[PDB]
Amino acid sequence: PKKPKEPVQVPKLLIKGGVEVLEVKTGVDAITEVECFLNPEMGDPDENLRGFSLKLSAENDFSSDSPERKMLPCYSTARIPLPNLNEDLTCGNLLMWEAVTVQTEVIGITSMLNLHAGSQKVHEHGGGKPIQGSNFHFFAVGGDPLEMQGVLMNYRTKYPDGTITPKNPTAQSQVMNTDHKAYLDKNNAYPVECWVPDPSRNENTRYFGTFTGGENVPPVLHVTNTATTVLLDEQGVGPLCKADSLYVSAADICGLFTNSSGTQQWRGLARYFKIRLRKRSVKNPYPISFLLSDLINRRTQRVDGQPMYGMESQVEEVRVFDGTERLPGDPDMIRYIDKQGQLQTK
Amino acid sequence: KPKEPVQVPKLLIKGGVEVLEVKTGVDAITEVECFLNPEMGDPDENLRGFSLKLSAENDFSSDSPERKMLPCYSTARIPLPNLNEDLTCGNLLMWEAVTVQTEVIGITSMLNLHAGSQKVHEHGGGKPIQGSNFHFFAVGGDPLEMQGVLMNYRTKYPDGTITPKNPTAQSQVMNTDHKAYLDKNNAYPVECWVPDPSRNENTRYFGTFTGGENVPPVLHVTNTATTVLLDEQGVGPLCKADSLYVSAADICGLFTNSSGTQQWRGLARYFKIRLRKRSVKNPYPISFLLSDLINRRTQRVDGQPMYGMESQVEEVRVFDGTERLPGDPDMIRYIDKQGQLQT
Amino acid sequence: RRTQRVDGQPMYGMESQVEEVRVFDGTERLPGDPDMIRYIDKQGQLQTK
Amino acid sequence: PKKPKEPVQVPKLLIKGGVEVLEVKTGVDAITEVECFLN
Ligand SMILES: [Ca+2]
Ligand SMILES: [Ca+2]
Repeated sequence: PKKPKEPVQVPKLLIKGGVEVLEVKTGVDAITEVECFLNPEMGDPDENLRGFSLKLSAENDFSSDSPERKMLPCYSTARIPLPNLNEDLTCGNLLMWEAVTVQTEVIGITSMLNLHAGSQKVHEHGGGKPIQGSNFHFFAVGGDPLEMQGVLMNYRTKYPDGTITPKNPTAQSQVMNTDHKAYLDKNNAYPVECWVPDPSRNENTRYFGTFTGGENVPPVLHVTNTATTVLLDEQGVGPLCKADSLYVSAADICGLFTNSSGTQQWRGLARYFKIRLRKRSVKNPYPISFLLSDLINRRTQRVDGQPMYGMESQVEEVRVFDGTERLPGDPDMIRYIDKQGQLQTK
Repeated sequence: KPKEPVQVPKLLIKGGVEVLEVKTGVDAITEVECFLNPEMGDPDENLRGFSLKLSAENDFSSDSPERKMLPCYSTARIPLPNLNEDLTCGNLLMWEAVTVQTEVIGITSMLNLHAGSQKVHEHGGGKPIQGSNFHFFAVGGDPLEMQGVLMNYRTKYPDGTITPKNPTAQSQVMNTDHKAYLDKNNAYPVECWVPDPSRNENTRYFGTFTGGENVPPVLHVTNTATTVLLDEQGVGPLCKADSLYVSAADICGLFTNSSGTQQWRGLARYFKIRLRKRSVKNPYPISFLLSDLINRRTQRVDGQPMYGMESQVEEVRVFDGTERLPGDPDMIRYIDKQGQLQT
Repeated sequence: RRTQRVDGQPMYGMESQVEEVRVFDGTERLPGDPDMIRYIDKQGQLQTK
Repeated sequence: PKKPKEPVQVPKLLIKGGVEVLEVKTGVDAITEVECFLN
């Protein structure tokens, strides 16, 4: 009979599955879609109370402030190992993965409608006080770890041992201080109150975040599977995965949970991620003399000689002779190249 | 001299749900209009759309809510016909939800301040409905696959509600072992189930949450809004089964009684879905009908596990083509999976 | 051998947090099954006992 | 099989550093990016 119209050519799914699926030898124009999540690291004050913090210390002195480790929300971070694009390119070309498109979402937003759960009674015969207060929703997707900046308040706070902090803070550390650069290289260590992502150094990641701080503000959360964030820059490239690794970071403080006794503690939710990848032809920016210099420096013996480089060097004169010239009248002449051209002092 | 009238797509038949079973042309557009009543708990027969009054300070150890208090998801299924007549092997011809146009019915009912609301101050009127609210809808060709995230995993739920099974402290956050579909009305409470951000490949769910102790419900009401259900490939939710699935959950705020006992308020939600006929590759050919026939006539074997977490298949080498002989039989694929990086 | 070693959340192994990986290669006529399920009976359901 | 394309032409980075790059003489069609802060 009458045949239907030909269906539109969609991309062909090869294999769906878990993380073991990435190993498939595909072609050049393959695209993968990694779907994952991150759990919030809110402090977890005992084994029964995951996702909350410990209760807040109310009024510490500004000089003798010493918080504890269980009441500090920290950043979440993770590395997704990607397989190598083992190819046979010419003239110093490669292939790397490119984070083209992220599609994120907070998992568990309607759980905040639980009002019969030890929350503070809202009025005389009311229900429970819902979760509200200062909230912070952050996510960062890139091919390198999240390079961040240590900016805090009250540099005289005595942090505990588990949390990694800005090293030797001064009064300058209560505003921008260039000495407090660090990476995000550890889950559940870097607290949110000390570490903002570095606006000067995240050349390979794409970090997005918003903050709203009040005594009682509404946590407004949208949930949708059609929103889509493009991770491309002005040149049309995304986060390139230098080492075959995809770095995913997040921080989702949703508000303060007020207990029945009137004692507040934080609340965090998970964060879905969906990164769309592809294979980018790049060039090798580095010469072959970086491969061979690393091979030699781990097979040749380390010699503790006399210093032949530095401020106490023992090499006195080096002269480079290339090409022929007419005989100059000054043998004790001095010759070099200043900025671009050959110069000749005396 | 005036011109001819413009070409408008010709209406054929208007009516109820029985218009669906009419066999039409292949280039036919169907606009189904329906609604969903809120399953807010309904504490007795004379009070619909409310919930029961809220319990206040049940601690985490001993927390047992009641059945009529928890607002649950609304869902329904719209029976669509089957469209092929002969085999026509290769391509098939399914429905496709192109455009939803939704709306909450009854938003000006919240102007009723002479009802059982609490007196707002010394001689004022009633206190309006405000507080935590959540407006949600989903349109797809599958039931709304959803993820179980709650707080207070030691909550003892009633028997009427279906909840995430065997919760741990990991269930107070994202736990992968709480997958379920939305195939039952008034049993999946909203405080336990968010729609699954990974597994809904055939629905289009839309939702806004707005917490807070007293925030205004802001509800627009318009018949010129239009939501496009197409993905980045240009296809809407295909109806695999001969059915269209419609889900919603409308919480509009807390109704404060004269005694002070707060209780929820929900409203209905309009749906206007455009359906066209799209030609797809047949997911159920003769070979599927063959293999499903021999499936049902084969003896069930309860043997040792060969799939899942406790699986006993160790290694599968799938290999098809030919290859020049490698210099590495166990060729490494990840340069560094576990991490032999610096510092 | 020069990248910073992060110690993050388990994105590999038994306790992995990657939920799903799709891999696409070429073009295909539009399937009528958007969750392209392969096993006609993976669990063993709808077999005769 | 199928070979991947050539890489995309991006603007060539020349020199990266602190304040001392704001002394270097550059070309006519040179595009600098000054990154700074104010306390
Ligand atoms: Ca920079
Ligand atoms: Ca998915």
